Amino acid sequence: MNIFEMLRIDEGLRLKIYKDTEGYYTIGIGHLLTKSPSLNAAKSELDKAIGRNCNGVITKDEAEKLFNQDVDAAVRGILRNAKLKPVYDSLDAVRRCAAINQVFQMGETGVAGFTNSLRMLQQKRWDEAAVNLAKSRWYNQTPNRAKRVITTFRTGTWDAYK
Ligand SMILES: [Cl-]
Ligand SMILES: [Cl-]
Repeated sequence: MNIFEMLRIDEGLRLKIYKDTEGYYTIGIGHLLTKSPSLNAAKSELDKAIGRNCNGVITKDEAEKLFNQDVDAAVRGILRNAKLKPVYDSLDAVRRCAAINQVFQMGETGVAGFTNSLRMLQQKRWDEAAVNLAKSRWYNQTPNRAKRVITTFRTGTWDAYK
């Protein structure tokens, strides 16, 4: 298992514009296009990202290409955050995949206000972090996914991904 396979499992793959669980236009492998409710802004954004007139549809390759850049951006985002970097660098490789997944899903922003859990993960208080993390809108809105990421942080293994 690796980050791509884990996220490809959590986000799925769709080649036609779609609305995510928050109702926002997305495409590919969880690639958020825009928060606006105008399908047209969404398509403009898509064309701009891909580099061609897509008409709301892309290829697998284009999808994978956007996914590559998004994983990259997520990690770089972590590395550049002063509150995140130190935590991330303290974790083992499996758990680092769990950190990337959260940031890919919620942004550097979302994740940066999990201060208490961050502290707990840094101190390697797994079970404690796990209970804390569940006390969140993230877990209540997308519990099956949140459960899988939380178990990954708690155990350091890929068992939730079986
Ligand atoms: Cl792009
Ligand atoms: Cl879910």
